[PDB]
Amino acid sequence: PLAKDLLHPSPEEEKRKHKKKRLVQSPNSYFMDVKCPGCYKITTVFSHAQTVVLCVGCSTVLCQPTGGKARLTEGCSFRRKQ
Amino acid sequence: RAKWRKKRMRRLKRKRRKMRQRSK
Amino acid sequence: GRMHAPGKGLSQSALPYRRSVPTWLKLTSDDVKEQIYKLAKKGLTPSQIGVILRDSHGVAQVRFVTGNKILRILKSKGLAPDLPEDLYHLIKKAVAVRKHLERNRKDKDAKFRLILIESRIHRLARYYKTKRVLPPNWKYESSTASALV
Amino acid sequence: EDVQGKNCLTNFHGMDLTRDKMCSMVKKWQTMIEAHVDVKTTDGYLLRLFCVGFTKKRNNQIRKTSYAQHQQVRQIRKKMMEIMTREV
Amino acid sequence: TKKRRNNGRAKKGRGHVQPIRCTNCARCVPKDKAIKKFVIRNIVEAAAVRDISEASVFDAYVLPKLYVKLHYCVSCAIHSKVVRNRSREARKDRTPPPRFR
Amino acid sequence: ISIKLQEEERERRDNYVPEVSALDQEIIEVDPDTKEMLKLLDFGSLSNLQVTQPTVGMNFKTPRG
RNA sequence: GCGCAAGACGGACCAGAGCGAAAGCAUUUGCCAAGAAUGUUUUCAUUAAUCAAGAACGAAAGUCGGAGGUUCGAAGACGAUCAGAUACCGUCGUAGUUCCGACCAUAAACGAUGCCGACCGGCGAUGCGGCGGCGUUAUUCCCAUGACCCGCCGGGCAGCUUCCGGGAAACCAAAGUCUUUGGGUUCCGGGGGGAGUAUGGUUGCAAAGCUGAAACUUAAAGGAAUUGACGGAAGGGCACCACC
Ligand SMILES: [Zn+2]
Repeated sequence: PLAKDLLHPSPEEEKRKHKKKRLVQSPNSYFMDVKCPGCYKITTVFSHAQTVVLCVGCSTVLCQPTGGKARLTEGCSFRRKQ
Repeated sequence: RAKWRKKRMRRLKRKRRKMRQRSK
Repeated sequence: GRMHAPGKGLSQSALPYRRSVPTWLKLTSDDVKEQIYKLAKKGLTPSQIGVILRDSHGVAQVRFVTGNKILRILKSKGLAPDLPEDLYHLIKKAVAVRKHLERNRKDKDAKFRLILIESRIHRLARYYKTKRVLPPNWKYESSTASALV
Repeated sequence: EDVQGKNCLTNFHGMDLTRDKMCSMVKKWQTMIEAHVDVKTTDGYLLRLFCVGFTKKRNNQIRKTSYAQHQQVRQIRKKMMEIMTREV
Repeated sequence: TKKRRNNGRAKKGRGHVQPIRCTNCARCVPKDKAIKKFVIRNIVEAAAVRDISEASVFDAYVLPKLYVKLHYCVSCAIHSKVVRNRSREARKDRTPPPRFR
Repeated sequence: ISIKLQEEERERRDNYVPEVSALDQEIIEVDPDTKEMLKLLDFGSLSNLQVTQPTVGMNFKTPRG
C-alpha cells in the first residue's frame, strides 16, 4: 500500500464495501419484475419487500418477507429492471 | 490490618455516643 | 450511538445519487397522490404508506415523484392526525408497559424501561412544543395517557 | 406379583441405562437435549419416559464445536415428546 | 503490580460467575478460576486385572471405567503438584502439557 | 577441517548434470486457473501443456481443537 | 431393600461462550410486557452530547413484622493440639441461610482505566444478522429449508503479532495521535501522618450512611525495574572427611 489510489477504486473494490462506506453511497437493492405462473399480469416488486405481495385480482401470493431479500414462491420468475 | 483498626475506631464512636449525649 | 442503549449499530438506508424517477415507472404525480389519499383512509401512517407503495407500486420515493412529502400531502388534504406518529407510538408503548406493571409489582426492570420511555416522550414533546405543533399547555399525564391513545 | 409353588412371577417395573454408558456419552463440545413425557397405556399403566440425545459432528467439519441454537432444541424436544407419546 | 492479563481467570464480558466447591477443601472458587480435571480411570488397576478375568463368567467381558470431574482451588492444585510455577515467559504458554504423546 | 583435495572431490561431485534435464518434459500438467494466467501472458499456443481436473471438495484446512 | 414427607438446590453438558445500565442471569412448558444487532430506494427532519438540583435500581451482611424451618452455620457449650489457644482440627448448635411486606445504600461494587466523536498496522478464530459460491448430508427426486464446506459486509466478547507511537518502567493498538502542547463535556488529586477522627448539619427503628476540620507531628513515605541474601516454594547434580 502507502500509495493506494483513493480517487479511482476498481469496481471489484467498491462492490465489496459497505454501502455507506463507498466513495459515493449506493443501495444494494433493486426493483424486480415478477410474473405469476397462472396469471398474466406483470408486477413490480421490491427486492427487500416487507409486505406479502399478491396479485390484485388473480389472488396469488407473489412473495413472502424474510430477514433479507423477500422470498419468491415457486413457479414465479423475475428479472431486474434496468 | 486496616480493617481491624476501622472496626476498633467504630466501637469507640459507638461508646462515645452513650458517654457524650445531649443530656450531659 | 443509541440514545438509551449502549449499542452503536450502523444499519440504515442509502439513497441513490439519482434523484430522478426511472423511465419504467409511468405513474403520474396526481395518480401517486390518489393512492396516498386512498391508503390514508384505511388508518395507515405515512411510514406505512411509504412501505406499501415501495413494495407494491414501484414507488421508491414520493419526494422524487410528486416533489412533496407524504405528511405534507396528507396535511394539505386534511388527513393528518392530531398527534405526530412518532409521539403517538411512544405513548402507546408507555401505556402497554404501565398496564403490565399493575399485575407485576416485582418487575423491577419494566420500571426502568418505563422511565426511559417517558424520558423519550418528554424529549419529543419539548421538541414539538418549540415547533408550535403541540399547544404550549400540552403535558403528558401518566394516568390520562390512554385518552391520547 | 405372585408365588406359584416355589416360583415367583414378575412383571415389568422400569428401565434405565448404565452410569458408565451415560458418562461415556456426555462429552464437552456438543449439545445435550432431553425430554420427559407422562403417558398412560391402553391397559391402564401410567409411565414417565425420559429421552436424551446429543449433537453430532460432520465428516468434513473443521470447527471445534457443534452447538445447536435454542429454537433448534425446542423443535427437537417437541419431536421427542410426540414420538414417545404415540408409541405408548 | 499486575501479573496476568486475564487476572488469573476466564471471565470476559460478564459480571458474576457462580461459585463451586473445591474437591479437597470444600472452598468456594469461581468456576472460571478453578482448576478442572476430567479423570477417566479403570475400576480395577493393572494389579488386579489378571485376578478378575480368570474369575469372570463372561468371555470377552470389557471392564467398565470411572468418570470424575475434579475442581481445585489455586492452593490445592499447587500443593498436590497438579500445577507448577514457571518462568515469566513460560507463563504465557497455554498449550496443554504433552501427555498425549 | 578443510582439505583442498576434498574440495576438488566435492567439486567433481557438484559438476554433475544428467544428459536429460529434469525440466524438459514432453507434457506439463497445468491447472485450469494457471492456464488463464498463461492466456493473459499471451502463452496460449504452448503445446506441451495439459489442463487437468481440479479437486472438487474445498477441504484444505486442519480441524480445530 | 420397598415406600412416605419436608425444605433447600438446578450437577455433568458449561466455553477466555451469550444477555443486562450495573448489581446480576442456567430444569420443562405456557402467558405478559421489554430489548440489542442486522435488513430497508419507509417515515419525522436537528428533534443532539455531558450533566448542579432531583430521581429509579443497587451483592453480601444487618433491622422490623408474618410463614417455614432440609442443609450449612456467627454466638455459645464441649473434645483435641499447644509452653499458653479465648484460634486453626473435630461434635453439637442459636441468630441467620429460604419465602412474603417494609427499611438499610454499602464492597478489591475492579478492566483498580467516566461518557460521546474522528484518525492511525497486520493475522487467524468466535457469537449474531445479512449476501454470494463448487461440492457432501436430511437416503435415493421438485424447489425452498436445515447440518457441514469456502469467502464478503456490519455490530459484539476476546486472542496472537509489530521499532505505529507512547511510558519511570511494568506495559498499552490504546494508556497512541502531548513543549510540533486546544474535538465536546462531567467528576475528582496536590509530601507522609493526625484522619475520614472531632464538631455542626442531614437521613435512618437501630446499626450506621452522606458532608467533613484544625491544633500538633514529620524528611521522607511511595511506584517500577536490577544484582544479591533468604524461603517450613518447585526442579536437577556431586562426594566413603555422605549414605548404601
Ligand atoms: Zn482446595
